[PDB]
Amino acid sequence: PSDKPVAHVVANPQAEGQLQWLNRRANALLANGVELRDNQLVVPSEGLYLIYSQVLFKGQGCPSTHVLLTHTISRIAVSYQTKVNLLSAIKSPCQREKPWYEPIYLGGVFQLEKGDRLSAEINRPDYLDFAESGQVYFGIIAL
Amino acid sequence: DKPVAHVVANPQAEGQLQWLNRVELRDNQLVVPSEGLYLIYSQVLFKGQGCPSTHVLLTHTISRIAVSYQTKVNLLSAIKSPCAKPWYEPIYLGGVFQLEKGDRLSAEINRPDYLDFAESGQVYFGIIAL
Amino acid sequence: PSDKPVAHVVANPQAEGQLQWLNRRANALLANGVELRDNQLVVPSEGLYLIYSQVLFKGQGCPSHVLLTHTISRIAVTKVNLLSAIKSPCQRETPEAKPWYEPIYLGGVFQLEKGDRLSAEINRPDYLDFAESGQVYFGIIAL
Ligand SMILES: O=C1NC[C@@H]2CN(c3ncc(-c4ccc5nc6n(c5n4)[C@@H]4CN(Cc5ccccc54)C6)cn3)CCN12
Repeated sequence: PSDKPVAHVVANPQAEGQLQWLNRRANALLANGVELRDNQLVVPSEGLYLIYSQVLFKGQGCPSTHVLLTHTISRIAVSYQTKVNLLSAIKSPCQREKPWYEPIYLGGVFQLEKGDRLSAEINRPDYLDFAESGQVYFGIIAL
Repeated sequence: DKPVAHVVANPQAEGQLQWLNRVELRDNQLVVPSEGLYLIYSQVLFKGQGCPSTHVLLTHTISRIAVSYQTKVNLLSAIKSPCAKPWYEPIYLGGVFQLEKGDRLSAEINRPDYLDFAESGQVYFGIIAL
Repeated sequence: PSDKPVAHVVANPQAEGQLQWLNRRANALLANGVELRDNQLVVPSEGLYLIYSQVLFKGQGCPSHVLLTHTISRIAVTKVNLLSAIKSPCQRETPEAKPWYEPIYLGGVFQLEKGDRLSAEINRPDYLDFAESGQVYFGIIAL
């Protein structure tokens, strides 16, 4: 077996106007020290980690406004109070004004320390999509 | 020491997403050889000559067929809407999953008619035991 | 633990009119042999690597034919193009200039040799976006 800290949390299809992460679901886990505290993954030990996250946005008809969709994975060091962007993307789904779909996939390898908190956050949770399993997730893998 | 797999799409097998190896590849699916944590990853590239009048949806999904629960369950999935000039749309999936010995894994798309076999190093699917 | 070569370099927000990669920054790294020489990642050993890169373009409106390119190339010790994308953000010209956003992600698995130099390059660095960290990056992961 592997003693490697790993985590794969999935979005709750019933957290009104927010992106709430869960481990107590099928095909989602927290293992070898990784904790999910206040919607954030707590790094159990210093090392290199693969951080990833995907969100799927969907909008029934192109809204009557230019819409900005952001997805950001942040790092809050043990002492820090707020985010420090690790990976971030911003997409404009609506050029003009049929349902649109926009997935955002962030991933990279980062050096993390003992007790750092990682958060995957979006600006528009009103456009999230949970109509199918495995479309919205956040995870980490120690190398 | 640790089971690994990296299969690529067959360019010469047009109209379907068929995987080719260099873990077993049985009936277009990766068979997990032992219980453990695995990194599952995949990428597909779509391409189309302009936009048709009938709306289009492009999906890519990695599924699991558990040794107790014989039904396909979604592990990772994404959906993109690409719509007289051509377009290109990649979809990439990856995550860490606890798998059991004998689990079948299948990366699948809905529209193989829009696949881009032209990009070799871009249509792939693999697993890495941690 | 992991002896596998990994790299995650980020664009310098200060560097005007160019896409300059940095490792000497917080939440950016070079590990297990990967070097950053003359804006290029030097592959330390033969093997299969995941090559990933993201750039974010932003422009204040659509004036009267923009082409935005992003390309990853390998220079052997034999110059080759690995991944490339070209986007036209203004597929309609604003006749109130609303800002457009165009992210380009390139990624693939490639067999590389020891001493290969990898470069992630764009044609229009005047449209780059440095409003927040984590938006522009280039990295490799040995498999
Ligand atoms: O603990 C250990 N030890 C062994 C294993 C190695 N290792 C590892 N291997 C392969 C890959 C990879 C290979 C091919 C992909 N194709 C995509 N991915 C792959 N990961 C995703 C998802 N997507 C984009 C992307 C971008 C950046 C990072 C990820 C990814 C497509 C990522 N990590 C680091 C962790 N490990």
